[PDB]
Amino acid sequence: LGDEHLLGPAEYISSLPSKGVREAFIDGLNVWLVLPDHRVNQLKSIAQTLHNASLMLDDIEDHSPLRRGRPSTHMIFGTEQTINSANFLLIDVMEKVRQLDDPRCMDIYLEEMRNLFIGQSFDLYWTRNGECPSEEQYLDMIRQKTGGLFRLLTRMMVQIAPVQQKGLETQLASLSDVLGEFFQVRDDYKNLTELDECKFSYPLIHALTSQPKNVQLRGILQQSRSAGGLDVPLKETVLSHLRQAGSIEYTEAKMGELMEKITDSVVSLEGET
Amino acid sequence: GDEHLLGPAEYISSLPSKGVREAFILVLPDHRVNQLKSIAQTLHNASLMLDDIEDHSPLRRGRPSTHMIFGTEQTINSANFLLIDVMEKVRQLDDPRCMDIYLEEMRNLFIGQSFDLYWTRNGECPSEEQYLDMIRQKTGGLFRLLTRMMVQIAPVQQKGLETQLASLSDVLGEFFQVRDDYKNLTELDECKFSYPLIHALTSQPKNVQLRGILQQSRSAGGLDVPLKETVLSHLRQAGSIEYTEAKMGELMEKITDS
Amino acid sequence: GDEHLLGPAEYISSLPSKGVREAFIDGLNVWLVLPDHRVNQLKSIAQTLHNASLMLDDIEDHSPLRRGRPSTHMIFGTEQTINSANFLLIDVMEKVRQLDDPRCMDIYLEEMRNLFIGQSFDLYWTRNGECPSEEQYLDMIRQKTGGLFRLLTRMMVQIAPVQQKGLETQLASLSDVLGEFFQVRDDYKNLTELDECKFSYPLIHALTSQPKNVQLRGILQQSRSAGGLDVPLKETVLSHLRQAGSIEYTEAKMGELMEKITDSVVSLEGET
Amino acid sequence: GDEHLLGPAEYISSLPSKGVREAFIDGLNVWLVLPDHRVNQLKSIAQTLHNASLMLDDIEDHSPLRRGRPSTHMIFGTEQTINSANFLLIDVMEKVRQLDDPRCMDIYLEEMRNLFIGQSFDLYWTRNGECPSEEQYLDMIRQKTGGLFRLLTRMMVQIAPVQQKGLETQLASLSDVLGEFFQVRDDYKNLTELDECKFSYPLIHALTSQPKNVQLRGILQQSRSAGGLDVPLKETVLSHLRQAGSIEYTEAKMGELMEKITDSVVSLEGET
Amino acid sequence: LGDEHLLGPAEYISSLPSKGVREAFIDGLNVWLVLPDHRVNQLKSIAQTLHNASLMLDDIEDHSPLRRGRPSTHMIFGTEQTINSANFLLIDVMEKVRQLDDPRCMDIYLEEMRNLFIGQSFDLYWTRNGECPSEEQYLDMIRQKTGGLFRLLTRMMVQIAPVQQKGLETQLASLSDVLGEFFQVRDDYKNLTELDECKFSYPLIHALTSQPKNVQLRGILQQSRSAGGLDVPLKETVLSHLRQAGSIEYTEAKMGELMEKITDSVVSLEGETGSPNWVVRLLIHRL
Amino acid sequence: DFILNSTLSSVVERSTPDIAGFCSGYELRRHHHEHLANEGSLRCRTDWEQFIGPIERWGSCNPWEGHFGAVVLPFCKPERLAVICYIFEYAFLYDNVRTVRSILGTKQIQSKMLLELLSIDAPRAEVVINSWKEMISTTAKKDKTRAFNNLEEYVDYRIIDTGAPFVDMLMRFGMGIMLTQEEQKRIEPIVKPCYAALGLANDYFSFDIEWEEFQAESDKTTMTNAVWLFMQWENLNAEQAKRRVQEVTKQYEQQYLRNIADFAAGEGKENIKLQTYLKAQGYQVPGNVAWSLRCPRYHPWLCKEAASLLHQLGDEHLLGPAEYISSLPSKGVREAFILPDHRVNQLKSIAQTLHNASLMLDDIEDHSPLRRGRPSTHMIFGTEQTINSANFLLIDVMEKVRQLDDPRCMDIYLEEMRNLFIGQSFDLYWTRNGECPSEEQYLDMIRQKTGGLFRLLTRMMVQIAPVQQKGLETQLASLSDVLGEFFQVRDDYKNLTELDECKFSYPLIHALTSQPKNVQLRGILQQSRSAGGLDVPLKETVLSHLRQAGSIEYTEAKMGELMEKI
Repeated sequence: LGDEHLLGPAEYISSLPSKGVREAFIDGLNVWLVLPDHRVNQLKSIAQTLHNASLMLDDIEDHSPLRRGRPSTHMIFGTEQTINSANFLLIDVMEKVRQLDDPRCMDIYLEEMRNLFIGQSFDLYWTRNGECPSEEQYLDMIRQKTGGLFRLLTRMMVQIAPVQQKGLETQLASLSDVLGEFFQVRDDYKNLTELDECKFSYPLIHALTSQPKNVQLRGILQQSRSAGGLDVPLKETVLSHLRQAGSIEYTEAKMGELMEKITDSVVSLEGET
Repeated sequence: GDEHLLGPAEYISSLPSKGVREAFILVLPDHRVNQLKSIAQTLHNASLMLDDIEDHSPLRRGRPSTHMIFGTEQTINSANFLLIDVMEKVRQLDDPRCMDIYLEEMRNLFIGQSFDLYWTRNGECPSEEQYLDMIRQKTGGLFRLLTRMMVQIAPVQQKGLETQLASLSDVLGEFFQVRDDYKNLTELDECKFSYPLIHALTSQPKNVQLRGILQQSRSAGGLDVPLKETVLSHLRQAGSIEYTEAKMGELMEKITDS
Repeated sequence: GDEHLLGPAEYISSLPSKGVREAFIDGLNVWLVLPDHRVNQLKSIAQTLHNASLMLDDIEDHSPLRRGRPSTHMIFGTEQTINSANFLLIDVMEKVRQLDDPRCMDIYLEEMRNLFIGQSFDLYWTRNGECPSEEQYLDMIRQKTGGLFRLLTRMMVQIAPVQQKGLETQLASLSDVLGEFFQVRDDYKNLTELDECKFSYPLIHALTSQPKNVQLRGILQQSRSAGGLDVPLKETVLSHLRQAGSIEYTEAKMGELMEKITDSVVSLEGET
Repeated sequence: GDEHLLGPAEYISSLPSKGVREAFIDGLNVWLVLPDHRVNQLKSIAQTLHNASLMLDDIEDHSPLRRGRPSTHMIFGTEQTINSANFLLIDVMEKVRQLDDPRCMDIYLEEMRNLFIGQSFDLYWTRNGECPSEEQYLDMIRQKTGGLFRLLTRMMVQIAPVQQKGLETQLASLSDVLGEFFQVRDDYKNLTELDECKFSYPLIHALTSQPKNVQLRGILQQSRSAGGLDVPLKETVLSHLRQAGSIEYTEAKMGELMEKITDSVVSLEGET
Repeated sequence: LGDEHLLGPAEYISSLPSKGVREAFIDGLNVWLVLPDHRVNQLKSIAQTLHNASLMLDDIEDHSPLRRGRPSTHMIFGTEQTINSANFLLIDVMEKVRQLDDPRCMDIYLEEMRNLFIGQSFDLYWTRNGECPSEEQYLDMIRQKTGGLFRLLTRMMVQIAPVQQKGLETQLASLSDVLGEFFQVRDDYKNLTELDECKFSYPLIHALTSQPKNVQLRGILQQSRSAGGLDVPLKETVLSHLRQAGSIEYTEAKMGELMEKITDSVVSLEGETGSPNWVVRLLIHRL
Repeated sequence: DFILNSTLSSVVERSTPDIAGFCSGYELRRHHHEHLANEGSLRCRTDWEQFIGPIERWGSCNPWEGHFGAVVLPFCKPERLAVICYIFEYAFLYDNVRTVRSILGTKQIQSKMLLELLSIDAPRAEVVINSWKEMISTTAKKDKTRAFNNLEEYVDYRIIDTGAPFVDMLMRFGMGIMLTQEEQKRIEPIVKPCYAALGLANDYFSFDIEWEEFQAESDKTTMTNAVWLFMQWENLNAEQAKRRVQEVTKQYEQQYLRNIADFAAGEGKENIKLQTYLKAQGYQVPGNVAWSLRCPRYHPWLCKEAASLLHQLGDEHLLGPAEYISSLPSKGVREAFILPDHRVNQLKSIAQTLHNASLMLDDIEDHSPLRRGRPSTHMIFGTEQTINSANFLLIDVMEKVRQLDDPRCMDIYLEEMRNLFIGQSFDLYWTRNGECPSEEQYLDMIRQKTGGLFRLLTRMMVQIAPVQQKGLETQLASLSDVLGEFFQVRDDYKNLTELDECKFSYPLIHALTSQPKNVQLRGILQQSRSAGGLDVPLKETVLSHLRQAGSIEYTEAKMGELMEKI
């Protein structure tokens, strides 16, 4: 009888350093959508809890000993305990969407969570069975796996917005989608420029698509799967193979286009309001 | 694209089962009964999918487990979505009070499971009271959930019988857990404590053989046959196979009382 | 001393055999009528090549047993077995030159090139977990498994006393069909009567007809992850094969290959 | 397609090398005065043999790195690397057969026999943990790493335009002495400035001069069993070797070998 | 078939750097007891043999690959040969005790080695089963394990010493026990401030007792137990958890109390015997 | 932090530069508080009297001029001077010099001085300690018997021997400086000439007392002053011999000043740390000659006048594996091998406990999870606790042996256990390091590892039993050896007809030796060694090879011959 073993993984990950992208996003959306401070704090708590649950889960499914320079939650509590505590945070958040005083807030939650789970399922399937997805297939997974939280927060925040502003929905959903795509392409580029778990990325797909006969890359990508992780000399070989096909420049062009889209969307949004 | 999310859920819902939860399920219309049976089935499937991973069980009902056909990560993802889908099913019941019942009962279930996992991993033997309180929530949580949800969608009249039925559900869950403890040795390997084992380790505070065998079981992944017979002999000598049947008889008497 | 080099080469010879290649050599000798010592030399070449192939294959599949008895790499280690298999090629080079024919060496070279190409494709498909198509699979097993029969028959036509030369393409076709038949036979036997992630003819149809069977694809990946499958999972695979018409599609291939073999044999009775 | 068969070969060719074989051929050329085209053919043969030898040695030594770059079997797997080495041996056939000499093949076969014998003895000594005698070790290095030099030497003298009557025994002796010196040099360089428990001249001298050094044998058995030596145990082995005086014995052997190298070179220069 | 493969592990551990604490202890007690140099050398040799056997046995049951910065015995001679050598070392010591020319020296040996094994048994039991002992139980265990050699040597010297000095049994035994406690608490402090095998310690017992709800520390200890070793990030977390509860200063308080007791015992013995030792006062200065 | 404070020193007003014909280029600075030097001096004499014995020769104390510390060290901190003058007195009274009392008192004064140094400044004291080791080591063990031939080689020895590094290293303590090894290896030859001056300076005024030495007593025939060396090359009378020494001392002395001047012109411009050192050392040369001109220690006869001015829990984890192995079913044959009834029962208990400990240890070095169909001891209690209990079982057997009252029962037990451990060590070496023993070597090992217990019991019972039988010792010992051999061969035979840890058996040795070229058997044995054990077909292959070698009949011939001897 107690909660000392349930809210231990939840509290450990909540005491770690963080960036605050998910909360600055709410703060930035609060400009066009005037909201009471209580509702903004509630949404911030919901976003933080969901992000913590996601971080807890995608560490066991990535065999990552460390997290922001400190050991992972499952490495201090256990895999089963971490899973049990992460499955409970979904129920806990379910009690907070009910405190937003709107029946429609649950439909948005139950739809966007389904979308996030579909995206993560596709990611997990491509990770387990080493099938390289196409560029279009990859870009729709991360529009749900990563941009799911942004859309979820946006749609519960134009709903509690005082009357008037409900038509300004599609543009913010597109903005959230572009943000989710950009925050994953940027992470892939950062991870490569500055693998071990054999996770496909936007630069790594172009190399495997443009060069159908690259037998070295397709073998170094399988040694990682078999052994469990690449050593530094093989990582340098992967980077050298990617620097030949021009995948990095392709990633930079994609990031530039994404940023142009973000600027255009923001400009239009201030143009209306 | 929903083939890699609903897969494990379909696979585990196709294996042969007992249907005790469905057997358990007040003048209710048939449609509501089917809805509650679907909720119970999906919750049981999610519980089994999760429990198989935390016990490294390669087989279930003789057939292969879900995490040996799809992996552990996909099974975990499917279990979380199964919780979401049970949540969706509860919404269609058209009763605002099923909300709090479902959330509180799930919270109790998760607390019980967390306590069980902590006891299993850290090798700390709980007392009889702590063990009998864990299984009243981990195993009796589903029956309590179904009973409380069934009472609310029943036409008036049956409103003062919630307490009696909840007590009955708790005793029934306790009986099922103690029964599955009994019919696991007289018919551990996954470092799981039980009522006979707790009795043996409490009545014998200086028995080093049993504790050493348990420690060997911990850092080996399980016991082989001869050590299992040694454990059985120790329990039979300490009189824990017989102390268990007294609990089984007493629990049945309370069931008759309630 | 030739004691650690010839060692693994004699253990694989001492083991009981099937003698299919020797019977095949005896089979094409009625048509080509060769002297006895040349036939013995050719049978020795076939035995050496088959033994080398078996020694190499047993290592590349982690097979602790062969014909009930232990494999060569469990009595002499992996490195010595590789060395002996490497030297058996050297020995076959000396054996071929005694046949007194410049063209025999070229034939031997081209056939071994084809065999190595086929084996390389098999290894690539096995390691990377990539499912070949039916056409690609039939092309691979035609070169890897029909390579020895093709080599033997092409050397037999050259060695055989002058005159008969037009019956070369017919015999090569017969050898290729027979090799494909043998491989499909072994595949069907293994499935009906995959622990090292080997793609089979029944399995390719199963994965091609159903582009959405996630259970079979997950069991195949579990095989790779654990380096083998346990018995209930093999039963699950067999059940999945017996529900997509993959065992009944193999028998049709078997019958067509038998009809082709019979037609090829018949056509060789009117050209005598 | 040959994209999976020639992969490891081209990968190991891409890696940087030294060019000892090419320089040795160029050095013999001034005495033999071969035409350019035959010289390039011999360099191709030597390079292919060396690449195949390194490809096999990396597998049979569990070496994850080569020249600070990933090994071939870490990019293509063990089985594909073995198959590529086999095809590399099969490929050198056609380059010897394009040298336009029937006698050039018997030499190839015989020196390959000697090379495989030497490698088999090395593998036997490594696997079973048996310490060979000084003469036994010196003979095995004379055939193993003195095999390519001797093979190239005999082929060059056979191709060489006329003369070359007495220049067969002297050149062969130069070849074995050079191979022996190279093996001793590599042992010394690796030792002073193993992981796979490989025997060497300093180590054999230490185990022979001290019939009762239990610590050295225990550390060697720990290396054999565990799988490798950490830095402190390597330092302990080095301290034992310096105490026993094996390093100076090895250096004296190097000086003695270089004396005969210089004598052979001055003698050959004088005769012509 | 003569020698070797038996004394080899015993000789390798003898050819190793050592501070020589027990030898200095014997030389400092000899001023109070006054023994011939021959018997002092015999006792010193007995001490080295017993200490070396203890080190050879304890390096096996810690999975320790190195000792003093050099490879251990079981990484050079194997576990079984090291066990055989350590077992023979007890029979070898029992030949030296018989050469001390006293029937009463065997009883002391056979009754002190029993206490040593009793303490080591509890140490091993706590280590294997991951059960935290109490502070009383941990201080009693180290008074029979690390204070066993000192007490054995002390009771042996006061039996061969020329008559008169027999009444000081109690004081020289209390000194041995407090010294044995101090040498283990100091080592325990040094390891933390300056748990790969998941061994309990005074700071760790204090942390696990004072905070009965710190689920993080117990989780990391169980992780160390399961994985057979803590990485550096986890050891930093353990060290941080031991500073949030004040275990480090509790260890200093215990050390100060122990040193006060040692100083008081030495001063009492000095007023009971005569001129100052100057030899126990110096090895006290080098803590 | 390197200021040469002159306020704690007091220069002596000279008139003639020659200090009695020496040091015609230096002054002399006297220390101010020259009563800690006296205080420290007599404090050392008091402790030497109390612990070691009586003093006859004077140390370092001049009433008229002053203590050696004052004259030679002018630049020491006032509170670190008493300690220094204690080490200075210790050196003199010890180098020239019941048994237990003195040897125990010399380890007592040495630790008082050590404590004083290590309780004033720890890091500067450690460098003093190592310097003392060099001076002591270079005296006793460095071939005193060997003589000298020339001046240069004698000068090199009479540097580290006499004072110089010691006195210099003590000065830094009074100053507070420290030196890095790299720069220590730099000033090595710039201070070398200075040491020469101090050493030869002593020689001038130590020659008179040096008369009553080897040339006063023929028992010693060697000598070590430069004056006596000048007796060997030029053989001049002491007057002119010393006159040679007067000016050469200047050469070694004046040269040291020459590099001092040379140093300043060059790097000397910015060397604030080191130029302080050089100035201080230059005072030690005038200080030595000044003190060693009137000192009582070098002119004894002034005794009285010199002195006069001065005054005016429980066993539940230990006996846990020991009772489990004593509860498994047994087929005990050692009990049958075994007088008064109680003595017999004591012997049975000893044999049982020894066999139980042997089994406990053997099951660990075989990695066998099973024993007699029941789980092994280390699978219920672990390896560590089983090893700990099998180590105290020997002590328990020991207490049993003494109760079997006989002084001779101890020696038999110890020697028998020594033989048992030797046999087991050979077994373990052969098992691990893949080495095939010979037949004789194997047969000798099984005679000690397996026949050891029978020999132990027999030799105890021939001692305990009432007189009567006399010659029944060799017969029974031989019978026990044959019995142990027979039991081992039986166990080897039964393990095959009705390996997994690479254990050499009697048939296997014959198989490997009779056929020196069989590679299959050796390869399978190496596979067992590497992988960990043998699978079933591999075991059938090994048994087949043994049958073709005919090594099973060779084993049965040994059983019949052994049984015949019994």
